[PDB]
Amino acid sequence: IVGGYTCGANTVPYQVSLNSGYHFCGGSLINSQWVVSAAHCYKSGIQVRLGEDNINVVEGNEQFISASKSIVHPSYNSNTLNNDIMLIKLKSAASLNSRVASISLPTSCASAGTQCLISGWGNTKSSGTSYPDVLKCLKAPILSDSSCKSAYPGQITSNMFCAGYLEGGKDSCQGDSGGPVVCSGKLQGIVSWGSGCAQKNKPGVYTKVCNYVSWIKQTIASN
Ligand SMILES: [Ca+2]
Repeated sequence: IVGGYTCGANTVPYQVSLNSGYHFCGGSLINSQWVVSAAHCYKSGIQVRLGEDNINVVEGNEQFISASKSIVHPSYNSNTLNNDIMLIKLKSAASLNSRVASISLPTSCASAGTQCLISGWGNTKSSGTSYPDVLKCLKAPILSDSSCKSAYPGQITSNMFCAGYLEGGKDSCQGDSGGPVVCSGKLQGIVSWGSGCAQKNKPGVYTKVCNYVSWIKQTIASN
């Protein structure tokens, strides 16, 4: 997260870190057994780390649970990033309390102008590289479809939305991939892609979670 703030420990209780020997992506806990992330975050051998603040220090609220299964969206296209969503099942149920909690799925899509909270452990620099140990947060609005398409001609599908600031300086970034965009207590987006980070006229692009609620529910019900 570039141009954000330190969230505070366990203030974003649905945020997970996906670990394969190291943090590589975010995700969102949606029930005791299941995490939503980006399909571009797919790999084998994932350990889900819940209750994290400093990802390099054991601080006392962590739950580390290996994944039993990953399900990439049936129509994910890794070239275009259309349908950039994946579900991960935990081998055992997380213990839920106020520091580790699921986030609700949307019942309606969010509109441009809605304020959201984007979070993660990704790069905090727009030029060059610095990875935080503690969770970072950014408040940002959803942008209009027309501004999003104008920013990224030929690239924005109906399964994507832009959020952030056209002036630059405030965005998600590498290492935030897969993490949440939460608006009014609902998971509306997944950190998906963008051109660089925090660049002028190049806002973040996010998977439009509301389009996937049916798929998520049916997949959970049968897996
Ligand atoms: Ca920790």
